[PDB]
Amino acid sequence: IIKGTQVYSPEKGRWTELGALDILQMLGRAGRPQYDTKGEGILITSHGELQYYLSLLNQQLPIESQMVSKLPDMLNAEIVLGNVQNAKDAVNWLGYAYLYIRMLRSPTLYGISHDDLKGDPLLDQRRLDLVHTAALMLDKNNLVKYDKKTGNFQVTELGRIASHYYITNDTVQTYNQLLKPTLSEIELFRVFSLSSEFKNITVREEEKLELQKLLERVPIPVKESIEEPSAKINVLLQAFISQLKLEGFALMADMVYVTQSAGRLMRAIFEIVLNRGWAQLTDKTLNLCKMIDKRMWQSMCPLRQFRKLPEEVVKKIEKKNFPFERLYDLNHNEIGELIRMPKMGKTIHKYVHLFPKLELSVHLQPITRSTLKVELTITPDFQWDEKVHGSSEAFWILVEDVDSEVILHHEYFLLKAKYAQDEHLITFFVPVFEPLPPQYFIRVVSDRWLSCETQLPVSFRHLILPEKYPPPTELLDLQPLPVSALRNSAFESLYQDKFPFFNPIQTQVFNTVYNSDDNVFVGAPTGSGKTICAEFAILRMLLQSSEGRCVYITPMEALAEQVYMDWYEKFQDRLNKKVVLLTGETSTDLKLLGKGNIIISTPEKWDILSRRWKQRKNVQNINLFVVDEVHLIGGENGPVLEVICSRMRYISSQIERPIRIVALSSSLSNAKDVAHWLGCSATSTFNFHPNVRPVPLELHIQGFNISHTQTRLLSMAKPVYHAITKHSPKKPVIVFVPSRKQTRLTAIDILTTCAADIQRQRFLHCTEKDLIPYLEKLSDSTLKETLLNGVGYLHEGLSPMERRLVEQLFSSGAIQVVVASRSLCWGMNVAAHLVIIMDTQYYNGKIHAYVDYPIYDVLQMVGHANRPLQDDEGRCVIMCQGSKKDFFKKFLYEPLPVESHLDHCMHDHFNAEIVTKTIENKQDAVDYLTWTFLYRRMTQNPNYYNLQGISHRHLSDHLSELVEQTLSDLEQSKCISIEDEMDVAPLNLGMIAAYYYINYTTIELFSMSLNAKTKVRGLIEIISNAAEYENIPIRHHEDNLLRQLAQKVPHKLNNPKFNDPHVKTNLLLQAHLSRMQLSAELQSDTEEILSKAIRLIQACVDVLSSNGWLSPALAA
Amino acid sequence: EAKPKFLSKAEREAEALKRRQQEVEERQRMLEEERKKRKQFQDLGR
Amino acid sequence: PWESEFIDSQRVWAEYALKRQEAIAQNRRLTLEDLEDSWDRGIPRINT
Amino acid sequence: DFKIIYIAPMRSLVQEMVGSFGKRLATYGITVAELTGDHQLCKEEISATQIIVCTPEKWDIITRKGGERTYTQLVRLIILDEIHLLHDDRGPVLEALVARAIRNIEMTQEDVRLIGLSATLPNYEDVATFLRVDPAKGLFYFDNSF
Amino acid sequence: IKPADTEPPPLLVYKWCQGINNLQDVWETSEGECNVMLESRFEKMYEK
Amino acid sequence: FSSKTEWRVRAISAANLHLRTNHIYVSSDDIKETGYTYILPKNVLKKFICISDLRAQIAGYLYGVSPPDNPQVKEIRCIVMVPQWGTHQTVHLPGQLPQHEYLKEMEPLGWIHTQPNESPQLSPQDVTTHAKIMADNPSWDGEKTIIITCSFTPGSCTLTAYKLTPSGYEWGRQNTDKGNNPKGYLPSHYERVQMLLSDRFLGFFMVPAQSSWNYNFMGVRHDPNMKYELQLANPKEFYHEVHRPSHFLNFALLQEGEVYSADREDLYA
Repeated sequence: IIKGTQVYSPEKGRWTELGALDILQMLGRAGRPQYDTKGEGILITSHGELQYYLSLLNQQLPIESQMVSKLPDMLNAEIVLGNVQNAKDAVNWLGYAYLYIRMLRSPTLYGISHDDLKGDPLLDQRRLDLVHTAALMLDKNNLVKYDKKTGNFQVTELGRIASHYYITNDTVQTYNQLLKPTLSEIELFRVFSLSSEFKNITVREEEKLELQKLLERVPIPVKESIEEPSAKINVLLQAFISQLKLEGFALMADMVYVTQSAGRLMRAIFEIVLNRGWAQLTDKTLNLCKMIDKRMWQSMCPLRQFRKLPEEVVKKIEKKNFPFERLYDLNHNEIGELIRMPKMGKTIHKYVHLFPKLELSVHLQPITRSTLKVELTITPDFQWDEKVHGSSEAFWILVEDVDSEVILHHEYFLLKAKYAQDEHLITFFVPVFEPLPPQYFIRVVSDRWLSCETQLPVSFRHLILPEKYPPPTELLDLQPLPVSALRNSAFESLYQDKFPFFNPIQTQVFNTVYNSDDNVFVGAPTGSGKTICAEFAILRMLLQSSEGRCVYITPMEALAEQVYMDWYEKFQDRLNKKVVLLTGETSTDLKLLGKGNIIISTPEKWDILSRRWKQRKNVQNINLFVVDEVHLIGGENGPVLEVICSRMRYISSQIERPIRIVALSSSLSNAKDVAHWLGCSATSTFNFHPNVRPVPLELHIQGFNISHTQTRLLSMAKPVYHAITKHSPKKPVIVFVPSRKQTRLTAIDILTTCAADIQRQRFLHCTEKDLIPYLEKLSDSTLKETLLNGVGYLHEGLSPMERRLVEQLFSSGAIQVVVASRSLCWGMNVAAHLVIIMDTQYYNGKIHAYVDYPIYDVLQMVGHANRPLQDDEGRCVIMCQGSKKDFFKKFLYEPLPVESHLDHCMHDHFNAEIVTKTIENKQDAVDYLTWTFLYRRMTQNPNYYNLQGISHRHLSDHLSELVEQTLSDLEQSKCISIEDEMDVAPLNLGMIAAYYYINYTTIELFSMSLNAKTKVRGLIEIISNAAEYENIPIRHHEDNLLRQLAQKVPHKLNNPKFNDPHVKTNLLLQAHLSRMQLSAELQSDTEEILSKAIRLIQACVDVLSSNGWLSPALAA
Repeated sequence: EAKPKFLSKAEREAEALKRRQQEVEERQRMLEEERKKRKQFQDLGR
Repeated sequence: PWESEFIDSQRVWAEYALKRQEAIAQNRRLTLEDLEDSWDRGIPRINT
Repeated sequence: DFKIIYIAPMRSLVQEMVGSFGKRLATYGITVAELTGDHQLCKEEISATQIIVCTPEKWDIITRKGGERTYTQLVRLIILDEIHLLHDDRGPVLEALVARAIRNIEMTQEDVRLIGLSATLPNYEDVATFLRVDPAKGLFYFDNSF
Repeated sequence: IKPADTEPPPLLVYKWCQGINNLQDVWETSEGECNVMLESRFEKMYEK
Repeated sequence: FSSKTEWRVRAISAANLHLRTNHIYVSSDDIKETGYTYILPKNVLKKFICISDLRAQIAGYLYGVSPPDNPQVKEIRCIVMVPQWGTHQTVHLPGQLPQHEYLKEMEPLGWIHTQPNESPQLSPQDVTTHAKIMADNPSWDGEKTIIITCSFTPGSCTLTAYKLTPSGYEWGRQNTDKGNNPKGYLPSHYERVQMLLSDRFLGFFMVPAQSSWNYNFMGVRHDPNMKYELQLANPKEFYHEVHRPSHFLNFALLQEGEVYSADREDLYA
């Protein structure tokens, strides 16, 4: 018996009829299927409402679409998701709705005449009119940038917030008008109460008396009068959070409605306010989200968020009002007698240590005068418990100024339950403005928990900002240099048909590199042709005497291979000068250096030659030392580049004839320091700007505010195709992706999106007639599936067969998109019109975190958008997380600040200069350290290196602490010996560590971990524990197939943690020895292991040689 | 001067002790001159 | 004095601006009871 | 390798369908759960479970915020319980959900199976055309005698 | 162009004195800087 | 006070105190030209005006230094809010002066406090407060320590810094009459000193560490001999949630509530 059919719906604010759903479900309970032969359902109604339920329960109430009510909101949800882009795709989406089929079948009921269905039978003009009307509602309320010219939609961040939190377009227009940075907590409840979700909430007089009894008791004041509805919604939200007992049924129903809307509405206010960066209002709004959710005010005890406590002991805690942080320092006895509840004390202690509490530490480093790098280590100081915290605890890291009114950097921080009790490194970059602030504040607040906030003042008292760097050297508009400005006919005969005139960088740089003999720094963006400035230096060196010797250092081995392929065709075929490329064998590199005139190298291949430069005469009398990309001095494998250039300057200071250094680089900010470190003049330092490039770069950066990274990485897949269609429809594209497995997925997602549109095979500019000789060579069948539709892809796991053939298909213009991995940014003999950089982060599984790309990788990726003759421009769309967006808006348009990281990677080169007897005492250790880039950067950016001043005392004592720390690390490793506490000498272990180029801690582990009875079963554990393997990659999905490898290989592992690099190299060494099948990405790392394996085993041979043990030496 | 000399850790911390003794001596000197300024300000109204 | 007239006109029409936006918040009109302390004050007078 | 969405209109119907499908699919080890909580809790519950029982609004707010995007190639069956909610004021949520799923079927070309359970009401052939139900094989209309 | 409706001529004088005074280093004369106040009447304006 | 809804209209009024911060006036008269000059930065002045009350006086201890090679000017670099409560005519600051390692590099330059309305003279309660702080703390030099008064004029703020003359320190030290007109109180007890504003540098704030600064609602919890540590933080507003805990904490708990509530399913949450 359904008595009444009248429910008070607060969303209509009135007594409305029962729904179709509730009536059909209530009348499905008539008649039980076990006992009853016949149900009986009485439905007591008003008589005017009798025909509705008779039509409902007797198959006669038609199901009609209500979508015109909420059509702008659903259209905004399709605009935000990228499902619709223009009005044509929105009309296409509206054709899938129930409204379209109901408008087709019943035009009269939906405002369509039969005249209009006869003039529009598929009903496309009515869907255009509905889409245009809903889009006018969307751009009037600033949800969508909608031009009536092309019909295109652009999503606004208010659009994303209204779609993500379901608030109507009028509500975000209210929050766009009403949210100011200066809103108090009083005005915030008012801005909430003016939501259009509560447009039907009226204040009836029958409850006004009760509302007054709330308005004298709610703690946030209400500016309105109580007979205005916004005051009712205000005091109902505050009476909810206060847990005031209400009495009117209409008033309790309105309260339940406004709070179940208030969750999403306050979260949408919080996201609007957080996105615009207002720090006081984002503190207020995030607190009010957590106060609506937890149903308590934030001055109440945080132990009410644990619902398992008795409320009497919680009100005893709030009665004895001390701060909540006092409860941390007490014992479980001391808590219980402070509350006078000694029975409850252990439980209060358990729940106060279950309360989320992060301990923050900041390591700030001034990058430029404008930017700091804050490395915030977050330490969970609370016991995790799955019943209260769950799978994850979400936090917001808000970095704000001294006034705490502008958020300089907000980011989401997931503290996952696997990774409690360990430090999280969160590296970000905050801007610093010209009235230098005394602090920034890092508030790490909980996204869910009230009164869970750790503030940390990043104080700028002793912050020495770097000097505002000198302006870059301008492109003087030289008349462009004909090749006849070079001298020798054989020298022009390798530049005749390539280009008639050099690019303006080469015109300005030519007279100093070719027609002078100074050390030259050329800081020009990637794509300016600085390798032709290297070639100018080489032609000068071959003019001075033909048996000269260039040495060309590139920091990446694939760059060395590419320039070897260039210069073997250029200098050996046409000038008959021997170009050799060095490989990792010291026995043949001395021969290649003695026989070659152009000695290509990596820093670690030239380091092992130049370490004994007193012995090797062929290291000494080189006539020219070109160092391409010295801006990679601020990255990994970058200290070795710094040490070999500092050594090549120190040798040049000693050998009767200067080694002319030509340092090529990306455009640097601090290029006076690289010039002063490499002896370049102020007139020979050509540090240009990133805007100076021969093809101008148009760099767009798209922020994706998705903190989860597979979600961001899949949300980027359609904007990749939309960036291809917007920026380069008929021109080559490279899409750089974070991993080996992401490139196949993105090469398929570009194709499913281009086949979603009718332009299938739009990326194949040739025919399939022409692809079969190139498709029949490949092994990857899905590469043929994607290449036949015009999108190739590239990663490490492909063969150089497949890699060179995809690069040849892409260079010819046969295909249009190549989806390349992030590690192939250096090794690509191809350049596109558009470079999309999808998601500039990658999963470092050693620390279980998504570390950002180093900016040198992103700069090389950007420099792949460089087609010199074919293209007027070069576009690069960097899709990145919005947390990383301003970090790229700094470091890609303004030139690059490079800082040496030698102070952390010091002990190898100190050991090597000790065995050379270059460093014979600690005074010569400081004197050797003065030759580095580290000394030149400690005086221009001191606080990067934990300095406190640029004075001679600060610099001398920091260098002396650096050397007496590294030589303590080498003497404690027994690699060197320190007599009189001043004079160092090489021991045996140091000679072994600097002979075969091994890290000092590896042989510290070797001579401590090899006994006289070790054997090949344990020796692979010794060699796999070498610190030359800590940079093996742990990616995601690397753990369990290694666990599958832990059950097979001929030696078992005691305590194998598959987060370790070392047990991975142990398993991969054993799998190479058992010649097992491997996954392609794991043999990709096995070839990384076995390159350094043989020198480690020779180091084992030599340490057991010196220790006098026959059997372990023969085992090695 | 220009070339940074090596200073031993005992010598570095002896220089740091002598430095912190110097500035605690000038803090003491500034505090007793603050007492002098205070007595001067006090007896010009008494 | 004119200097007094201009600083009181500045600060009193500032007070009128804040009173006007808080009376538009309360949906009413600015009465004579607010703006009674501002009365013979302002260079356009509050009288006006 | 699969996820099944069960979209039921009311939340207590969802909380009892969780118990019913957790009892019936217990012998399969299939985890049935209800989409509730904040968006991180919802993407964790999607990643952990197979039968995801939810309201149309909760599944729609997850698809708007994007917390199912990693598992929509794993969603192979959505079951729209009480699809005569198309007539309700909660109708646009179901129309947005089904237009989004059918549009992803026509664009991404991974087929999801849509099972609309309804009450016997008219315009059922238009809900059939709305669900891309072929009226021969897929449409079943049992009147109130059944 | 004066008289503006919002300022009386003594408010014009005050705003002009405060506008002179608030120019950038307007009273700095060390580098040889010189302010010059011209006042004139556009002689026979209405007649010509 | 009225204490039931006086704080509600006062709270509302104090919610608009950011409109006072672009209309700031500095009283540039009676300034003796031979003393120090004080540069109060506009960011801590803006924050100090916003966290104040129009009626009850708040106060913050000023700390600052002098710029390099200009010892006759004093850049205020810090306002230390301490646990205080204030009437409309005085501020009851605790006996303990602010001690912290960030205030060791700076010297105490006196204190700032808000006034409800503009007086052409320094308050006698202010000169007694300043002289008691001076008599109990020898780090307060009477030449360099001031009282900035931020008086709330209509729609604006008028700032006037005052210094104690050696007559004024002696009188305010010996004074016990806490009224508005005590005996022996002359306008020779203070001299207006030059104070000016700045966009060129930024100051900061120090709040108490364990508690917060406003004890005007927690008035029984405030002792003059109370002890507090400091904290490099930004201060909360006067009517912030943590400052009036009896307005948020004295609620009866929900005991047999929500039993005759409304059935509404949170469909989205």
